[PDB]
Amino acid sequence: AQYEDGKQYTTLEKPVAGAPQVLEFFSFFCPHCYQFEEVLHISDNVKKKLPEGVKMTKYHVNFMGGDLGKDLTQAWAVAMALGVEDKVTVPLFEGVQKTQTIRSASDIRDVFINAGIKGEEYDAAWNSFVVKSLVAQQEKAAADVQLRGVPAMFVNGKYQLNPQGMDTSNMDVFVQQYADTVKYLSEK
Repeated sequence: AQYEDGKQYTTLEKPVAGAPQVLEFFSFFCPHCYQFEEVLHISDNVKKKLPEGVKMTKYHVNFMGGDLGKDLTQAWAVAMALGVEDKVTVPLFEGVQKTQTIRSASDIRDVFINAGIKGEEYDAAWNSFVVKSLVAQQEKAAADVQLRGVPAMFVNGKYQLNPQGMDTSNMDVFVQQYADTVKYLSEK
């Protein structure tokens, strides 16, 4: 077949009931994630090919970068609660991997301030139970799939993308193969 289990994707032994349709995991410490966001724009090209009625979810993980890793998962909860993902993703990636100006929670906070979220608004979010539950959701979803590596994408809680088995000679071709694979899996 043209799409083979074990080739462009793998099947979960232990399928995850009720999971989001397209579920993506990343870390601001993760170098392929930087690439996926800044150079390849994976999330975006997947969206552009997904059917109608299919929502896309993206979660941060704790297992990279120790304490800062966890702060970042809480900051991403804040970003999701306020709907400001599109305004903080690039500066968080660049602050962590390019400029190395993010070394503490206060430095994470600065990124939001500079992006125009009000201090007051950020700190209230940071400390809110709605954000605590959003952190729990991120952790649970990673836990439900035994996640030890990022970037990762799961379709309908049963299929996991396998980019290792795709040509990387041309970046554009890679992205389309990736998005086309998500679409195929979505229709499965």
